[PDB]
Amino acid sequence: SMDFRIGQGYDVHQLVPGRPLIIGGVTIPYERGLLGHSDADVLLHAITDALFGAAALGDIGRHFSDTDPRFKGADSRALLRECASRVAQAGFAIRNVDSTIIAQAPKLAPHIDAMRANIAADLDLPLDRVNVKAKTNEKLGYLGRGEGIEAQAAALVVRE
Amino acid sequence: SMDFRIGQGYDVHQLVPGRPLIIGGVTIPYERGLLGHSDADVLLHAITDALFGAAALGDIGRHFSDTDPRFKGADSRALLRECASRVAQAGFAIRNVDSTIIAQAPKLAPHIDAMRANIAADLDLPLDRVNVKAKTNEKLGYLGRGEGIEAQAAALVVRE
Amino acid sequence: SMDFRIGQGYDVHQLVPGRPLIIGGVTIPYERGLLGHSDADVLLHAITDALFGAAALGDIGRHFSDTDPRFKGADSRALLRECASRVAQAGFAIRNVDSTIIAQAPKLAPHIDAMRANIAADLDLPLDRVNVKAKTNEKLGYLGRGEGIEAQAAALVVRE
Ligand SMILES: CC(C)NC(=O)Nc1nnc(S(N)(=O)=O)s1
Ligand SMILES: CC(C)NC(=O)Nc1nnc(S(N)(=O)=O)s1
Ligand SMILES: CC(C)NC(=O)Nc1nnc(S(N)(=O)=O)s1
Ligand SMILES: [Zn+2]
Ligand SMILES: [Zn+2]
Ligand SMILES: [Zn+2]
Repeated sequence: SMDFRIGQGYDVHQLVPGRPLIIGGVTIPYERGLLGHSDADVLLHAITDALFGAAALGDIGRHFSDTDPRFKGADSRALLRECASRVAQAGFAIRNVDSTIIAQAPKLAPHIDAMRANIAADLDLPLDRVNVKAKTNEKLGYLGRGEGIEAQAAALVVRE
Repeated sequence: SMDFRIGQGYDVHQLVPGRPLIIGGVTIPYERGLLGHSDADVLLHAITDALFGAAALGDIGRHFSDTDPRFKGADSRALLRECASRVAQAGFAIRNVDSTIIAQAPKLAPHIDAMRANIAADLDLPLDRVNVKAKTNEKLGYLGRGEGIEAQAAALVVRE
Repeated sequence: SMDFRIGQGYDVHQLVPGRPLIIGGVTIPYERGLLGHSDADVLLHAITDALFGAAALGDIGRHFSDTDPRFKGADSRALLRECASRVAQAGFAIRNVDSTIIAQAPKLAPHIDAMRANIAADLDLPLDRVNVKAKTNEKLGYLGRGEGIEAQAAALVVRE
């Protein structure tokens, strides 16, 4: 009941024209979107990595081919749910998730609660155990220039 | 007694002429200082965000910046104290904080213990539950060119 | 048995021709290697810092100076083992480590189990409490251009 473990995750994707902008499962109106083989949901990927890492199950690349042509455009919420299923199968219950999105644009405040609800649904958690934070990079670097979006995540689990 | 939660925080600010350099509440001699509407204490901001995240209370931007009369002109220590108040209000106790400052200059080593003492006082924690680390970015990127200073933080809390 | 603490770590080193590439104690064939005073093992440095952080013992630069004769010529595994000894003597047992390497190249997945094996040995941990993840920076910034490699780490300990 006290075999706790922590995990941490990081991800970044380029912002490009002609792609949907999907963050935290939310399709956000914007002239650009994130580039990747999947739907490129940088927030869900970072959380997925934190969960695999807390369970010592490797990482998102190990579990989900980023090159399989059948999976082009994959829904990263389906990947997050399969991650959670494998973490559970390994014997772990999720206690909480925290995360940060770093972007110059668009404004993410109107979308954060929806992201939180998506993640909570996918992890079978109440809202009070999931947190999504959003901020800019204060004009510095490629994030300041709006060339990509970063996400960070932390997860606490317990082996039952 | 076992409802633990983790949070993670990140912040960065530009280094600019004509501002005092204040990190972890410590005024450090230096020809530049951090830019922000606040006093731009990047370390206290990262710790603040980690604490809000561990309590699933959102983030520093949702708590502090509507030109709220109580917080205009507030320094980052007052805001850290208020964050800790709101964490307690939600029924959480803080168990520990860890953090890293990334800066090419100036030398922060002589100031680390004063930062730790300031954070401990603001969070009503013993010293042995607060840690601050500092390193350079090996001359890489905007941190490496001395254009900004980054802070990272992790916090463990428990819902009593 | 319930005095849990969390720590976090970060490191980066430049990647240029002329030095071997050593990560997690593994020598990896590559046309470039990491620059630093010791062996520049960016992954072990980040994990070392997360462990000192969780124990609130400061950081790797305060424990292992480049000037101290005791550690002249010590490689990063020797430093990691001494870190673990100090964490133990401060009264903490390590519960788990998670980490991420960010590099555009080479492919690190073939070397992950070797890194995990080295880390678990140095920390006297079962293999299923040590995790290493690896991903690219999607061609963004100095990491995306192959000009350096970053590592992030998270550690959970408990005071015994
Ligand atoms: C296309 C889907 C099924 N597979 C997928 O998305 N795999 C990934 N592997 N690493 C990633 S990362 N580095 O962007 O978090 S996403
Ligand atoms: C001036 C005070 C009252 N308000 C304030 O400091 N608000 C912030 N919002 N985000 C921040 S961050 N992203 O630089 O940590 S600081
Ligand atoms: C040369 C050995 C004995 N000492 C050593 O390597 N100390 C460090 N201090 N900071 C580091 S960092 N910033 O690259 O993680 S490594
Ligand atoms: Zn991704
Ligand atoms: Zn800030
Ligand atoms: Zn290093």
